[PDB]
Amino acid sequence: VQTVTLIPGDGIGPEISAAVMKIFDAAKAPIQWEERNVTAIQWMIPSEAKESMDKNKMGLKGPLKTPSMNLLLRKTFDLYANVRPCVSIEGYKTPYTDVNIVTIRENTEGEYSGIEHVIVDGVVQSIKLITEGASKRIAEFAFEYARNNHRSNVTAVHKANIMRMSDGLFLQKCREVAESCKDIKFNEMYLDTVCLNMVQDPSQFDVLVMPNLYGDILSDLCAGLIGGLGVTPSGNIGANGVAIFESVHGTAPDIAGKDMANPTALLLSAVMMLRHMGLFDHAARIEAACFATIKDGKSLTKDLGGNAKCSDFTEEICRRVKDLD
Amino acid sequence: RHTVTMIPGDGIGPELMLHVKSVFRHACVPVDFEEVHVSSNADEEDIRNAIMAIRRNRVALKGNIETNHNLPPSHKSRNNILRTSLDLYANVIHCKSLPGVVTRHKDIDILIVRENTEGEYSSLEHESVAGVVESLKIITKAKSLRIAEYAFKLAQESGRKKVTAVHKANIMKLGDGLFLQCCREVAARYPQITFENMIVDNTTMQLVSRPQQFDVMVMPNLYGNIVNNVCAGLVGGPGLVAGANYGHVYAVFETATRNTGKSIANKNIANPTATLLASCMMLDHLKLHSYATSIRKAVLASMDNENMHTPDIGGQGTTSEAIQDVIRHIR
Ligand SMILES: Nc1ncnc2c1ncn2[C@@H]1O[C@H](COP(=O)(O)OP(=O)(O)OP(=O)(O)O)[C@@H](O)[C@H]1O
Ligand SMILES: Nc1ncnc2c1ncn2[C@@H]1O[C@H](COP(=O)(O)OP(=O)(O)OP(=O)(O)O)[C@@H](O)[C@H]1O
Ligand SMILES: [Mg+2]
Ligand SMILES: [Mg+2]
Repeated sequence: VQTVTLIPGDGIGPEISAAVMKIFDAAKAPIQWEERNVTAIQWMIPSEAKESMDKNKMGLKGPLKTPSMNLLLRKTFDLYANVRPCVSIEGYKTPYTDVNIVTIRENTEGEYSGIEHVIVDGVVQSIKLITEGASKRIAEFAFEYARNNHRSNVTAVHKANIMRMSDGLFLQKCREVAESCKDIKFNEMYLDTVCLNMVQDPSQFDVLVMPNLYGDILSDLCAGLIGGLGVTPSGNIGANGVAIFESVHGTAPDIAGKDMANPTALLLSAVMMLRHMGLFDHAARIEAACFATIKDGKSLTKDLGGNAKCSDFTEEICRRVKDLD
Repeated sequence: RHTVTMIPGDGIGPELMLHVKSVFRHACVPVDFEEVHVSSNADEEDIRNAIMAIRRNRVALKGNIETNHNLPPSHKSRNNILRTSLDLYANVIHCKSLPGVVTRHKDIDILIVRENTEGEYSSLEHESVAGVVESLKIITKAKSLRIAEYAFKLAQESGRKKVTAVHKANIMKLGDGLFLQCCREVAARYPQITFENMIVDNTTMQLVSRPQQFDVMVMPNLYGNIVNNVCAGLVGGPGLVAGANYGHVYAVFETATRNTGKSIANKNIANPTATLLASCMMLDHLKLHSYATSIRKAVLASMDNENMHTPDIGGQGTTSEAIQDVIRHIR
């Protein structure tokens, strides 16, 4: 019965972290929370935060106010793999009803190398960095994620026609990991064609692995297909077994205390958190109680349709997860 | 009579160029196509003569030349080479809902102006040490001003209202920031046009949920690749949307999404709409407006008949049956 590092964050952060705790309790999840505050100090996150996370190795983070701290946390824990599973939600109607895609995004380098130069006045160079090391690393994670989540297909998304040496190396390491993991079927597709096909028939895609900027964009595109950042879970995998699962929506200060928030997204990142450890059944039941709540449509928060308060939403999940085996 | 360079390209290019000729013949278009081919040869002799032919005719229609991305970096995309050599700095596509092609969204009417020579497409890479590769995205003031001037002039001249610059300046502060700043400089001279900006990630999210909010969109090279394909997909796919590539003196017309279609070539199923509409845009550019309009309205009217649709838009008809209906409607 391990414990997690909880980071409620700001604005609506506490509210939804309260909602997630009450639901994990009603499910009797072997999980209690060690609240901790990350804030830029001295530049670093407080020592009491880095210590809990190196101890428990599992974190659940809500929205922070606006050095970027998700940049700070990434470098601090070597968070090299951003993972966003997107599943259409029964009860939350978007024009895309058959989405089940996991974007797997290299999170350390690529177009986000931090290196730009003014070469001469009016002429700027931004460096895209692709290394054999980090590319192999994110490919191995992609294939490992596919196995452990019973995913049939992985697609490398690239522009090696245009960026031959950089995207080509990324591809070449995806190819190598593929030929040692033939139980998962591997293919390659151009970023623009993935984009073209995604908005027509998203059901054709399974697991997508790609370098940093493409993953940055595509994960938001996919989330737009299923309803937005209010409902989308996210997890970041780091070195030495760390993993932080997170909201990716705003802090919503304009409703920050008024008990109208939607906790769905943080909850599904928590479900994702549980699955990462291995408490599958607790994850399955919490997930099911959430999906059934939105499907039922009686307790919809104001961002998902109906005029129900945040705790009436939380309570219904509570009731339904107590009545499920 | 005008002489126009025609580059058939790969995949479905050749077969669709034959149908452009049939349509042009039946319409008695005063245009002669002068054909240049581009092989897969590592030697740039082919791509180099196609450039000289466009420099001479000033106007071209082209299919997509396949790029083999397993070849060494010295073997560069022939499409990019041609774009850059002729300095066709504006890629312009118009994605508009077709009432006869029903998709998940309607009321879409988006003009995308994409910087077409710079950015992520500069072909500058190296390996300092083994396994460490750098690619150099180049953004310049001169080219960003140029593309922003184009987008605002187009917005004003076609009676549009809003220009949205699409960028990643929050992360690429110096490069995308320069591009954004050049848009702002031009915006100051078009006070009748609303100027807004939006990060490329959020833009894709808004396109799949409320694409009606967008009017004119201007952006550097790779973001334009992404937004072009998202918008084309939203209005029914790659078989429908024409693209233009404009420089100061030259102009090359193509299909918006620049696809070879190798896997459907030589099966009489490719959608000819985008190629045909591209050939009309070329006709307008040649000031052969009455021809352009005759062909375009026949092409657009054929779209209202679901019996004419090819499989890419949910139909069963062949290419030649679609061409037959277009030609029957040119009168
Ligand atoms: N979990 C949530 N539940 C309900 N509404 C939310 C939630 N998260 C965000 N919102 C709503 O969406 C917006 C949240 O955006 P937020 O202010 O957090 O940042 P953002 O819009 O992504 O960026 P910025 O801070 O620049 O506006 C608010 O209008 C808020 O009401
Ligand atoms: N004019 C067209 N009519 C019908 N389908 C098209 C047309 N142009 C492009 N497509 C389709 O758009 C997609 C993107 O084109 P692309 O050039 O990657 O095709 P391809 O070379 O056939 O790819 P693959 O060999 O992997 O199927 C393909 O599915 C192609 O079939
Ligand atoms: Mg993103
Ligand atoms: Mg192509």
